[PDB]
Amino acid sequence: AEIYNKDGNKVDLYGKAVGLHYFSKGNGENSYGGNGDMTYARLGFKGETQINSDLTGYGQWEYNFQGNNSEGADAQTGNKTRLAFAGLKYADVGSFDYGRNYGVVYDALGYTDMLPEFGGDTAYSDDFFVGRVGGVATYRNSNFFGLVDGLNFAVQYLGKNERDTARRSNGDGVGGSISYEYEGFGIVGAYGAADRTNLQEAQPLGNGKKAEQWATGLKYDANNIYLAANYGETRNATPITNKFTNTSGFANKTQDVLLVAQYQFDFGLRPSIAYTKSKAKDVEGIGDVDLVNYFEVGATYYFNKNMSTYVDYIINQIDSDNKLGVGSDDTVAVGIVYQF
Amino acid sequence: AEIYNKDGNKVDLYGKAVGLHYFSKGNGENSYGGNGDMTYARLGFKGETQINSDLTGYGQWEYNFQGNNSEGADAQTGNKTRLAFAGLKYADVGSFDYGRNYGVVYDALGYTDMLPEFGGDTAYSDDFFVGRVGGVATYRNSNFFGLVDGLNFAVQYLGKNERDTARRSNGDGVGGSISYEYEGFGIVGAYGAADRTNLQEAQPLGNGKKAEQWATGLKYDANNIYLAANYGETRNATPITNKFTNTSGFANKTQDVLLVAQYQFDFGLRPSIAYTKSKAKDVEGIGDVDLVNYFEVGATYYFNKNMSTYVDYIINQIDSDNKLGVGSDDTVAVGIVYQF
Amino acid sequence: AEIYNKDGNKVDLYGKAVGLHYFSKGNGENSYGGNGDMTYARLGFKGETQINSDLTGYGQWEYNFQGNNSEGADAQTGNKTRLAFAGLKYADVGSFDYGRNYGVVYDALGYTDMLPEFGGDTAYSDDFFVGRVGGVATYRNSNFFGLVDGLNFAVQYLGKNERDTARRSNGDGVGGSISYEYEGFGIVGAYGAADRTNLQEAQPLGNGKKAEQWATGLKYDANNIYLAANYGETRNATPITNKFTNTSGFANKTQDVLLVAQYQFDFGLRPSIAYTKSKAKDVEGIGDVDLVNYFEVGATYYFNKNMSTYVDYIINQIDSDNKLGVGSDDTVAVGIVYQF
Amino acid sequence: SDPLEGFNRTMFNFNFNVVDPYVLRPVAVAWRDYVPQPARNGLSNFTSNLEEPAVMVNYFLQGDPYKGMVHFTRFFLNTILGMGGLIDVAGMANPQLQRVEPHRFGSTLGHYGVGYGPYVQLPFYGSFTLRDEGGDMADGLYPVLSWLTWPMSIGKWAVEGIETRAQLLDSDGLLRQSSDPYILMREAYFQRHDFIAN
Amino acid sequence: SDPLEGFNRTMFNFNFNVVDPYVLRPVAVAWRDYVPQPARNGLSNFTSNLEEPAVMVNYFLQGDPYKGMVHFTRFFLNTILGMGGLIDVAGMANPQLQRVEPHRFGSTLGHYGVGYGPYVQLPFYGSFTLRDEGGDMADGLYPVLSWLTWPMSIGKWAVEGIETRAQLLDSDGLLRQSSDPYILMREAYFQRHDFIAN
Amino acid sequence: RSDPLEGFNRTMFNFNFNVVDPYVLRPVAVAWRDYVPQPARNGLSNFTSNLEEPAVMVNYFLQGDPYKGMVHFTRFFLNTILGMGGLIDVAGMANPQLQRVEPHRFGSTLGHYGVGYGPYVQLPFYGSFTLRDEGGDMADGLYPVLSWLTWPMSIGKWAVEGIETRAQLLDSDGLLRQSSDPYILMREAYFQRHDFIAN
Ligand SMILES: N[C@H]1[C@H](OC[C@H]2O[C@H](OP(=O)(O)O)[C@H](N)[C@H](O)[C@@H]2O)O[C@H](CO[C@]2(C(=O)O)C[C@@H](O[C@]3(C(=O)O)C[C@@H](O)[C@@H](O)[C@@H]([C@H](O)CO)O3)[C@@H](O)[C@@H]([C@H](O)CO)O2)[C@@H](OP(=O)(O)O)[C@@H]1O
Ligand SMILES: CCCCCCCCOCCOCCOCCOCCO
Ligand SMILES: CCCCCCCCOCCOCCOCCOCCO
Ligand SMILES: [Ca+2]
Ligand SMILES: [Ca+2]
Ligand SMILES: [Ca+2]
Repeated sequence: AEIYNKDGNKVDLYGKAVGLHYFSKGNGENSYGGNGDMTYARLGFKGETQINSDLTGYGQWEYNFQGNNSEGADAQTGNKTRLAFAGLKYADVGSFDYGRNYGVVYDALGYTDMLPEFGGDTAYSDDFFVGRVGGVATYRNSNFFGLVDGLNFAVQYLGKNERDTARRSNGDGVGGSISYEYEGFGIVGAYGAADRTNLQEAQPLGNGKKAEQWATGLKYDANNIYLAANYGETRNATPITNKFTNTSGFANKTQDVLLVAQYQFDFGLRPSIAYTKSKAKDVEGIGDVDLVNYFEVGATYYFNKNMSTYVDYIINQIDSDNKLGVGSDDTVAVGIVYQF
Repeated sequence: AEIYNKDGNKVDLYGKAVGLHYFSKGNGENSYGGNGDMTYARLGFKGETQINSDLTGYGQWEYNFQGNNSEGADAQTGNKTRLAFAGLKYADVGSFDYGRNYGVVYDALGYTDMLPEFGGDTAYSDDFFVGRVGGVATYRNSNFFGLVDGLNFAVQYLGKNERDTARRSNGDGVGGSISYEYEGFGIVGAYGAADRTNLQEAQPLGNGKKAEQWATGLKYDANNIYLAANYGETRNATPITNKFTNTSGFANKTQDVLLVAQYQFDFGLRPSIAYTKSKAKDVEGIGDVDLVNYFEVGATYYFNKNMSTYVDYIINQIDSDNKLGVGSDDTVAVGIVYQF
Repeated sequence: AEIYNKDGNKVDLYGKAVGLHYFSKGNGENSYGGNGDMTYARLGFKGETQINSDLTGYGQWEYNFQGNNSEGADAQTGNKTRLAFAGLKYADVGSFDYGRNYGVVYDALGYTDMLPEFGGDTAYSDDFFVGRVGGVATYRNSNFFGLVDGLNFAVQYLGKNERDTARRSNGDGVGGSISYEYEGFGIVGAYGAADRTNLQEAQPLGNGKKAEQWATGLKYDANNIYLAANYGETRNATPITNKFTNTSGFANKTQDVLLVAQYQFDFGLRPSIAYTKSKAKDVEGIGDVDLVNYFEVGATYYFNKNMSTYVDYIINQIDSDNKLGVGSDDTVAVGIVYQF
Repeated sequence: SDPLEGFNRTMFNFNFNVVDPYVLRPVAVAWRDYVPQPARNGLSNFTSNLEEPAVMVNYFLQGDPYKGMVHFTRFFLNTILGMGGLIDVAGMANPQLQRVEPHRFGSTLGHYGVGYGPYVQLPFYGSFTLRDEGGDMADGLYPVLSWLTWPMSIGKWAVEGIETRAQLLDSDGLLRQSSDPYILMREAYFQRHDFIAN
Repeated sequence: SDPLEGFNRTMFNFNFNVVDPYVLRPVAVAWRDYVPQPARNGLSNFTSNLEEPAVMVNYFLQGDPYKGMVHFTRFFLNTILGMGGLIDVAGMANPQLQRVEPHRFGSTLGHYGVGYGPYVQLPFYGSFTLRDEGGDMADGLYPVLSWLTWPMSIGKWAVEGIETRAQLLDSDGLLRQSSDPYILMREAYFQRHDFIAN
Repeated sequence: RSDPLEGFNRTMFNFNFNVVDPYVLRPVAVAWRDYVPQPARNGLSNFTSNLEEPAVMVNYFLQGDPYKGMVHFTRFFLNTILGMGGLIDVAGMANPQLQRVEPHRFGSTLGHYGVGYGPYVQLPFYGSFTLRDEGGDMADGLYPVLSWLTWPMSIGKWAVEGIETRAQLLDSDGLLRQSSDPYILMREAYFQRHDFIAN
């Protein structure tokens, strides 16, 4: 919602309130996604200042308030800042923004992150270059300096965050992406690599000097149809956890598949189906092991640009004895979403 | 403050900055409300989208930032999300909203919740049906499908929130309310009942499978007068705490009275006086015992619709030797309130 | 950004997104300011209601979201409410506001608090009268009841905040400031004194019943030039910490100097140079010891009133063997800032 | 060709003349008299919802996924948002989603050309053919309609029937003023059940 | 009728003269001279605040709770917001809240019709009646006025007096230019004190 | 003025003008403007001009115009940090008073306090050279930025800066062949630019 536009500065202040609720066998401990209330709300701004003919300056901040907590001891459980960065867009020669922002290998994984509530399984937050991440300087450039329309590249440096948990820490890394979009089709490729911190080196699971993730993607977005594929491999980056030994760490290798197909009906309903399989290879003391594996059928019904409601049902394929303990039961979500 | 209204979607963003300060004898450990600075601020949005002739969509999010904290280790003390829900209003056949929202029995207790700073003592937050609460589907219907003007009913389902503390937990429950308002008078009645979680069972105080609370109310709101009465009984729901044995849990029965009388002068001052008595029955190891007992004489002064200032004086009747350890001293508050 | 002005009430909703990054030797434990990502964002409202010709009511709330945190366990580190107050401004008989607000001795310390990223080292948050602090009633009166232009005084009462850490606590205090500004020059004097809480007494460093801070300042702000000097002494107030013994507390005495000289070029660049030396006196087991000592040269470049970018270089003079363990290495920061 | 006309007429005389005037019609008055309007269409809202998944199944079985996905939305919005079927939200939403006649497995059978065999006419039930009445009962072999008990089903059947009968409290003259009420009756079943079979 | 009138004249000559020209009038010069306006009406702001609860008490005692609740607001807003009574926020707020003359227990006696008995005139005090001066002292039996110490009360009596003496420093002619200066003084005490009990 | 090595400089100018220009520089300066894209070309000329900016700032200070010096500091600041390590000229897209100009290095400061060039010389492959500027400029390789480049790095900077000016001038060729004395025109253009820089 653009709530300010005066003297060459427009301020979009947006947010949502999502009444969410999950359903899984038992108390949902062994399930794919959980059980119970999942209500949340978000609140953010995008700012945008016209400096002059060439320069545009922008800054974005986006936060997640949770609504399934009590007003007591656990009140802030799961509150977080999802994005906060500033940057500069120059005339024809691209854009440069440093802050908390999306990793570059998300440029590929975004292809298959279209599901109503689930999906996007391999785009782990705070995991180097896939999904969001802190301290990233990103240069992006669309239509190749004005010379080749549809062709975009982005290249990004990952500033080291050495935190208290190995899960949420990273060394220095560099990475980039390229995409071509031509008449409804989209090809995309992303690759980044980065040093692992000393604390990540010392984890029972995952071993190696450098982490690297890459992903590629096909898509077809045209004619009320959406098809998308993503394939990607990681070395020493996809976080894992053996719930049997209560160790954690990183997968030594993962081979990831993501497929999406959805159609948008003229009356409002956008049914979707998905398949995901993230296979981990050479996990310490385990070997090969599936981290993710499912078919998803779901639907969002759009009342308009401000109100919507969905059902997302996961058919979980993860086994009863997935050695890392990855949960195997099915999960289904129901949401009503007001967004502004 | 309505800060957006374009294309059949309005966005109300509101807040307040309340300078609060309590005064109690000593450090206020044995007082009604405590001693010292109690300053806080709130921020929320109310959303509302006209889908078409019949459907309206709404969403609300409201948060509480505290201002009596330091910027240090305790910075989040008491910062919490009060409300976060979305929903749909159907032409005449009512309204349906799921999220963190008020329980159904607040429909009755609101009658007596008008005081400048205190009061509303039996509407505990995260306490089943009487205050705000997670995973609540609420169906409300006003003026009975267009047939009976002044007659509103509500019925609400409470999905289990199995939290870490029994203070903030509940099993699955259902409840409803009815009110008739006819020319300034108002009657109301509400009742809810809900399974108790295993952890609430294992508490030293309170014993039983199901919790239930109900309350009723008379009011007269007309010609600058406000009169309001509430009576209510709870079984195994009012959370209590034995300050002597340092056990806690729930009162096995409570019988609760609240009376309000306030008059609004044309020059801005709205004095109020109230009476509150929550008596506990059949407490483990105690028996009958008072949880709440006071007279309040107080006043809110209204500068305009944006600024106000109040003093709320509690005359505490809880005894010096309350066997549950309830505090027995007086508390007086002074507030200055900017809201938009 | 004034996002509402209707019925004599204007509501400014403001914020910023600052992409920050510090550079210091090594892991930056011995630094002035640290090493790595420092991204953060702010969000606030300032309120204002015209009651009539004389009375106007106001309210302000400001929060700091950090963006250098993870989305996991440490998500709220350093998130805080910086301000929350309400008040009344009377025609010519001054202004009175209660809440979390700046201490009165900041009326002097602000003079030299002009650097792009650093400086203002003596304006500790939650430290009695020199910076933000909870429960302060502040009365200010500009141009001496309309009679003496340029002459402002303010007088403030500090309600005791007895918090869990001695670092963040204070007893009851009173304090005031006076400033004269006449054609670009500005002289100022501020002084506060306050009871110390019992826990501040039981700390290894610092001993005494009453804490006090005073500071004065000369400044020259005119013709694109800024000069500012501050001198100030504190008794029992400046928090200190011996990194060797892992004891902490309060300095017994301090003598504080701050110098700033900055110039604004017409083409956009605002260089600055500064000098700061906060020397501690009468430290337990140590004696005299430097808390702060640097030359700073830095510069902000302004794209317009909404976008800016700065670099701040601290030339640290603290010794390799500062007896209290104050880190000695240099730090430099670089920021890009979008604000609305 | 109506092979059992002699039995079916003996039974239509049974239904048209003893069980309608002495049972149904008074019930439909006290229904329309003492039952409020929101109640009545709220019940027809609620019972048609329970057929909606079976309609969605068979529109797919016949080869029209658009109708099926239209009927999925009907069940989805009505059950989840609009109060378990009591409220028709998938209708206040889009005009393309407004309620229609049920397409069950009887329609699917004929849509591939099967045939009714003989027509029959049962006391208290009325019109029945093997293909539709009965062939429709296959949709009680998979969710929603499988969740109803035998008393739930006879009440759903009876609540729906009393409602259709109460709407026609004045179209009676259109049936008393025809020379052959039976052949107008028999011809109205094959009227609807063949449009349903497209 | 003034029974002790002969004593009152001998003390009025004392108060109007010898104690006015040689003491009072010099002090009232240095008051308007060296004291600024923000100080004076800010001091009058602060001294009037302390009677507000006693005015509130007696307005209730007289039977118009509207008047009393206005003075509760006066005290409320002034002490809390307007700087301990120094700033009149309950006055800049609503027109209906402006400061007025005090109604103390002397008025409550008169509103129930109590003769003053005799009028008297004391050295240094000035005008006094058993009913009002004295009946006014009754409000020191309950908060605010009961909180004052003997040093506190005599200063309040003295500074408020200096202000009243300094404001009238030039209307002296209406009393110098009257054939009878005393009896308008005696009757001006009964002028002010009789309208207050209405 | 007076050109003492004129016989040598002419012999080497015939070298540069008539064999190393037509047989080496000029073909490469063609393939430059042929196969290198414009964002690449002015992006590299953005990037090499960037590294002289701190030494220009040093030297504008040494000459006594801190205003110019701080203008060139900003050039370096905005371009290096924001505009992608110098590749993008944001301190120019920002203010007009910040646009790129000729470099003033330590050759300029020397002349600004008035020291002769000594003799003019013309080296093969270098072209115009004087002790004061070509060479006297090398003192700015004694302190930040330019002090950071290696022998392969710096001669490449000289080479890309050179190929660009030659490729920008690929059609002004007639203006130098069609003069009775190309040498005295090239030599007087060396004293032209290097005298404007010392103003
Ligand atoms: N402003 C000077 C400051 O004074 C103030 C208070 O004095 C009055 O308190 P009283 O004791 O009469 O009840 C009064 N209430 C008034 O409101 C002021 O608040 O004092 C210091 C130094 O005072 C000393 C002295 O002669 O050196 C030292 C005091 O002790 C120290 C201590 O450790 O013993 C050291 C300080 O670091 C500090 O911790 C103080 C605490 O405030 C203790 O309360 O204690 C103490 O012995 C006092 C005696 O009370 C004197 O009666 O004397 C002075 O500093 P300077 O650098 O030496 O000039 C301030 O200028
Ligand atoms: C958006 C509206 C959604 C509101 C629905 C909340 C309903 C909460 O009830 C949960 C129903 O499931 C209860 C299951 O009972 C225990 C079963 O545990 C074993 C599972 O097989
Ligand atoms: C024709 C009139 C103006 C003259 C043009 C000046 C052009 C200067 O700006 C162009 C800069 O753009 C170069 C882009 O180079 C790529 C940078 O990003 C590479 C990623 O590492
Ligand atoms: Ca490995
Ligand atoms: Ca029980
Ligand atoms: Ca001390």
